Amino acid sequence: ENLYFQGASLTEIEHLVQSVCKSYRETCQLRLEDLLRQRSNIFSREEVTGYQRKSMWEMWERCAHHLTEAIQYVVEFAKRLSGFMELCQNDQIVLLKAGAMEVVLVRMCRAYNADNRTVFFEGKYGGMELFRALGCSELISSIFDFSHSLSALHFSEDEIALYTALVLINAHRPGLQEKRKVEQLQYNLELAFHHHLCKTHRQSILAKLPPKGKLRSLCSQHVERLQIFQHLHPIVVQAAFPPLYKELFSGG
Amino acid sequence: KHKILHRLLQDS
Ligand SMILES: CC(=O)N1Cc2cc(S(C)(=O)=O)ccc2[C@@H]1C(=O)Nc1ccc(C(O)(C(F)(F)F)C(F)(F)F)cc1
Ligand code: NA
Repeated sequence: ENLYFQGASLTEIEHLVQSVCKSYRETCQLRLEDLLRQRSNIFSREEVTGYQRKSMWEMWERCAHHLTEAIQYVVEFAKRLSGFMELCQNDQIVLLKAGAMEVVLVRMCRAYNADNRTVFFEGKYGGMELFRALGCSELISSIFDFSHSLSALHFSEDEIALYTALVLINAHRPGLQEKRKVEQLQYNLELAFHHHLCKTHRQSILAKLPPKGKLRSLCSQHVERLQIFQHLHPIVVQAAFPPLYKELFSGG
Repeated sequence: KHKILHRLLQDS
């Protein structure tokens, strides 16, 4: 079914590095240079007040739409990753349901400016106060703290590519039917990531990567806050939340 | 009962 479901040679691992980085480049959503250039475009006090005056439901709908757009690029990244399309449909869906949001949270560090603690949102950069109408300040604070931590690593785009491929191809996800196939693909992607780090004298970032429990806790908090919002505005979720968002986070 | 994932996966 795929070369990377068995033992891969050093030459095949070098091919895997190139292939992952290419798949990431073609699905990164926004170019890094385009995000860095826009750092000087910052929401004014008046604009921040405008976002804070939005209703909780309108802010939740807007943020769910933006997360769904980011998730669609991650689905395409997964489809282009060596071996992913050769997994059975059950497993492709298990990996995407568990890992798409984790990949989005990692990619988000590219849009976060640690100099002023702001994130790109709807054309400009804003602090966590921009999202106060959501009524989930712990979750926003946790996401900003996470982005701040990854921003201190100074990830290159190729490092984000290799790291997010591994975030997705995780053989420990519950529900996997072909667990051994996923383990071998994960082993080869782990060699590709570690080979690239070795070659670029960046192996010191491995001990600094966040624990898997950290990405899990953020995803769990997101689902918990969505459940709370859904109890308050069930018809908003039913009528105006994106279908893909509901499939991933509310079971339909 | 939203099932967009299988559609995105199957679309080539
Ligand atoms: C159009 C827009 O606004 N984009 C394009 C784009 C692309 C990248 S990229 C992968 O190309 O780097 C990164 C960020 C963004 C930014 C965006 O979507 N920002 C955003 C979205 C949601 C949330 C939160 O839902 C919360 F709650 F803060 F609103 C949360 F929780 F995720 F943080 C935050 C920031
Ligand atoms: Na950053």
